Amino acid sequence: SKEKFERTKPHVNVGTIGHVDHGKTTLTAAITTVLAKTYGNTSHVEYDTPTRHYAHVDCPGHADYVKNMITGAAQMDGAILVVAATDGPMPQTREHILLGRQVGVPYIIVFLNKCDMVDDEELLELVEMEVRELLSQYDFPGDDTPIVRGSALKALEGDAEWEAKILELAGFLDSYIPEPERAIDKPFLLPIEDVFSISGRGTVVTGRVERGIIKVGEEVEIVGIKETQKSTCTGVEMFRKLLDEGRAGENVGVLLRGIKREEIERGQVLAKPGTIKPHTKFESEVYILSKDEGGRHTPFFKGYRPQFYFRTTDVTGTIELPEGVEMVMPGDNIKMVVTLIHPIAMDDGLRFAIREGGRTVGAGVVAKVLS
Amino acid sequence: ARYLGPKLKLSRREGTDLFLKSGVRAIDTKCKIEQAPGQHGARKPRLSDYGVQLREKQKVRRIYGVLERQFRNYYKEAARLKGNTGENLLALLEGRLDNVVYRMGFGATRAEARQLVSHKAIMVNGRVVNIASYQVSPNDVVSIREKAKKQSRVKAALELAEQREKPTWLEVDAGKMEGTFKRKPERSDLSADINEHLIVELYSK
Amino acid sequence: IALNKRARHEYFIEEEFEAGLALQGWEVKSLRAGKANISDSYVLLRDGEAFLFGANITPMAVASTHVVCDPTRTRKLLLNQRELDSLYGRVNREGYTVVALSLYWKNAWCKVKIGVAKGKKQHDKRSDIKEREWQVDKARIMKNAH
RNA sequence: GGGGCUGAUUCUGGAUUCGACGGGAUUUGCGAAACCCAAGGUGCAUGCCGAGGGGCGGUUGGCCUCGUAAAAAGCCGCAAAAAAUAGUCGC
RNA sequence: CCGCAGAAGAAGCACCGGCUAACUCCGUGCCAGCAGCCGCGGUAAUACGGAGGGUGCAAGCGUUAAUCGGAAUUACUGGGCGUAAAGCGCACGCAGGCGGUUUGUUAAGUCAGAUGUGAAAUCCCCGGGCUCAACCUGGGAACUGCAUCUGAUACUGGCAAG
RNA sequence: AGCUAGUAGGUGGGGUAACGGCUCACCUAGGCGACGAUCCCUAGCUGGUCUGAGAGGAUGACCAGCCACACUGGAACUGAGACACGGUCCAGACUCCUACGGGAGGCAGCAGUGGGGAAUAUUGCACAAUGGGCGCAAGCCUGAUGCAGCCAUGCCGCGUGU
Ligand SMILES: C/C=C\C=C\[C@@H]1O[C@](O)([C@H](CC)C(=O)NC/C=C\C=C(/C)[C@@H](OC)[C@@H](C)[C@@H]2O[C@H](/C=C/C=C/C=C(\C)C(=O)c3c(O)cc[nH]c3=O)[C@H](O)[C@@H]2O)[C@H](O)[C@H](O)C1(C)C
Ligand SMILES: Nc1nc2c(ncn2[C@@H]2O[C@H](COP(=O)(O)OP(=O)(O)O)[C@@H](O)[C@H]2O)c(=O)[nH]1
Ligand SMILES: [Mg+2]
Ligand SMILES: [Mg+2]
Ligand SMILES: [Mg+2]
Ligand SMILES: [Mg+2]
Ligand SMILES: [Mg+2]
Ligand SMILES: [Mg+2]
Ligand SMILES: [Mg+2]
Ligand SMILES: [Mg+2]
Ligand SMILES: [Mg+2]
Repeated sequence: SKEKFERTKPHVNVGTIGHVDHGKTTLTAAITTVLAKTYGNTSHVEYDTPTRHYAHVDCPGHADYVKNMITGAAQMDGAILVVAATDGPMPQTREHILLGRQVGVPYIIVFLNKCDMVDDEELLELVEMEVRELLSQYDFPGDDTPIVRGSALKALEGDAEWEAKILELAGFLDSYIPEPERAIDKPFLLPIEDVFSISGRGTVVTGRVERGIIKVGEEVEIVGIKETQKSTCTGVEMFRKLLDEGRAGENVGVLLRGIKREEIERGQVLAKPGTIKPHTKFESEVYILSKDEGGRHTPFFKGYRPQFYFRTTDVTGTIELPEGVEMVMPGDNIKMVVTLIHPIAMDDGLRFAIREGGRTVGAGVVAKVLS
Repeated sequence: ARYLGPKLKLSRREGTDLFLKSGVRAIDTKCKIEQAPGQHGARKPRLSDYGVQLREKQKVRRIYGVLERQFRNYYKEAARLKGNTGENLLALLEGRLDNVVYRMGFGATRAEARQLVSHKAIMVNGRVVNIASYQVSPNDVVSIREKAKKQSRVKAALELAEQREKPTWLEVDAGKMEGTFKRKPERSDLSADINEHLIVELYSK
Repeated sequence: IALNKRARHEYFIEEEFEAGLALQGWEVKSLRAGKANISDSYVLLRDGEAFLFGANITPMAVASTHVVCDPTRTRKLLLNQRELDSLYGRVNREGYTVVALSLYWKNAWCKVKIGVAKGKKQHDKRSDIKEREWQVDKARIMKNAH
């Protein structure tokens, strides 16, 4: 809160969701150190590339942390698959790539650690070919993707070769990730993802601005679980730096006045007044396929109670279908009505995720609202 | 917050010569007006006490357009002053500017006079006012500004003014839309359709 | 024993049998412990062999903090075919009204110990009715006051 | 945001829950919907139309209708000279 | 303040059996339920839930929290003690309270006159300005109190005589 | 229901800007208390405010006067004026920093944050006016103050139309 941030080199979000205990934290720390040297839980570090300013999100690679990882990847603009070159693909890596494809991460860069732990020039190529084949078979891009090999912990050790290699890694990261599209057309909207309580400052809510801008001193409305209320913003900041306005697409922390830590939970949205209204039941078309798209095999019936993940959080919901469909067997391209317990401010065209038993069943697009 | 809504039902709730709408469209006892005959028409439960006093207060308030709190303030001022509390209260009610306009004729109805006073169709001593609660003093003059001259609003009101009788204290010329208010009325000139000491008893309760 | 003190002090029970009832998971798992509110269960004629009526669900803290579990939910009595039409006829022309009395357990089923009680007559209100008539007459006779 | 933990009864290694819910083996005491032919007579008959027609005003070649030659007629009704509720109960 | 299109951009709450201003229907059937009290609700609820319609206030309506009033229900103005609560079980007696009749003298209690004072602010009265009001402000009275100087001697009292 | 012996007084010294057991040495053994001494609980007081016709009862919201306080406690200095509200020293708790040699802190000021609660404010603008202190004076600053924001928290007025 002592640095006046300059809105140059537009913000781009990059997230590392690589394999567990394969060097994600070490890799991001090494990247930050080498960039700050040559240029002068979800860990949100930042670094200013000469091309663009990036915010690096090291997400937890644990399966049980998938719920917050969903927002971390939806938050994310470019994925970094961090994997060891001595073990190759893993079930955890496959789950992570499936989640990334289901959340819609366009650009992914593969990094191969433990390059020097292997005294050969064929095993590294074999594992690179294997991961490339995995990407090409799991609906991912192919030979037009920069694949990065090298050591993630020696990048911090005194060297020159690996420093140059990681600098080249950062270069094509910023090359392969062009200027992203921002949605500052509609009024301001920001889904909440974390809450902090600053002693002497107050409560601050973190998140990626979905749309619109936030000027210092603007009135906004909290809409979400069990509550729709009003508030005032004072002191827009980003990564402990002074800001003047907050564009859309970057993870920022907005300071709210008259906010209670227990009263405000994750799942709500800070919108412009009179824009969106929370609803508990709405009509949506489902896009489940027969068997090979996450959906189950046996022809289940009504009363299904899945979690409907949204931009922020999820909630257990019920589904009702119009007459003409005796069963709700997988293969549901039809429209139905979904009722949720916790009301969340929603708009037409919203894309949500249907999940159950730790696996995604199908997608859904909001068609109408029944309040 | 001036009262707004039905008026014939409001009048027939009590049943009196409170006052009527300025326009007339078959104003008579056609079939059911205030004492509805035929198969029903229970008009008065005949309440023992304090009920007639409440009805008198309500009819007084709805005639003059004043609210309960302001009416009670006027009653307190009248009790604080000398003379009789009821006549002092009636004097304040008539000194309210809207009733002055209505009795001068520029207001077709009392609600219309309040509307004009709010819309600045009235001026006092060569000064605009947009308060229907202003109290006029004796020996004063109240004029109508040039903008309100061209109102079919006022033309109809002045036409209807001369069908009634005229008061002891107002002298108005329509060649200039100006009226002199000389003295304050008394119970003798005021209509004897209500009792004042019952109202005095009620709020002294 | 859930003796239903109301049905004990008034219109002693005369006939009963043993049967369970149908219920969902919300209004269950507390009758196993014993907490319930079955005082003067108003069981009336239902087409489904006189579905259980009157008695509500226990106020134990099994609530989803919205309702207890079910402010009004269907409860079914159990009888193959012995008392639908006979119960209707008895209520119509005998004076015997079947009510639920206790909740005994086979250690698994919360049994509806419904008892066929006699309809007892109301207390003689022939004094309070006249008191009310005199009160309304007094309220009406206040006319001659001005 | 995550870890542990409670979601009955001796983690029930079985309840017809005697009665609730789609309906069912078994025999039938049943006829077309539990289960087919037309075994007594009965052709004016199995079996098909582009299609054309009332008492005041319209019509869904028809919910009326023909053995289909082009005719014997149903459904809406008060607007005119009609039976308009002879205009508003001059009904 | 002057112009601008159009009523065009702006009403809710409580109650409706007596206290208290307001009546009908439907359904449940000592059940669900309202309530300050009286008290309702056991098939026909103007009282419960809903609906219709009326009444009371109105950008404010109801519940709750605290003081006084009605409570003469701590009563000095302004209660009572035989049977509702209340005459000690009885007697003696100190401090204490009150005290028969007349005279003189003291001015203590008491009464009168005068002075200073009772901060300002606030209540009140006569006026004034904010579109009147709310609000502010000028003057006046009041703040019943307090102390001091001089008189009154009927009463209570100090002192002296009966 | 008894308290007190620096306690009651006197004789002299010291001390205080001045009286005085304020203190010292001696002597006298009193002083206070049933009109409540001593001790326990509670409490800022007053002008006033509310409720009352009145005497009365409740209370000290806004504002003004006075008192006391500045994390708890003790002590002193400067200064005319303090045992000092954004001076000093020290004992205790807490918090923070440290290079671990050692240092800083007291929002019951303006705001603001954590906790409590049935529940109550913006980390604004300005010396523009008055006042405050400093200075030949222009001029400095003032979270006093004035204005601005939110809240129907209370009073008043107007409007939703004729
Ligand atoms: C995943 C949960 C959270 C997502 C959040 C939301 O997802 C979304 O609502 C999203 C809507 C598109 C959503 O609902 N996703 C969540 C839910 C739905 C899932 C989406 C997308 C899919 O389509 C049906 C998606 C995989 C789809 O398959 C295509 C190809 C298939 C790939 C193979 C893998 C799959 C399945 C598979 O079963 C499979 C296999 O076949 C062989 C071997 N092994 C496998 O395991 C293509 O790759 C498309 O991408 C939006 O992206 C929102 O922006 C969001 C981020 C808020
Ligand atoms: N030998 C070797 N070890 C590596 C390399 N990259 C990462 N590691 C190891 O990965 C560990 C860091 O794991 P970490 O990032 O904290 O786990 P994660 O966050 O779940 O991915 C370190 O202890 C390294 O030893 C590499 O290139 N070579
Ligand atoms: Mg009194
Ligand atoms: Mg009293
Ligand atoms: Mg008495
Ligand atoms: Mg007695
Ligand atoms: Mg005796
Ligand atoms: Mg005794
Ligand atoms: Mg001395
Ligand atoms: Mg205290
Ligand atoms: Mg301070």
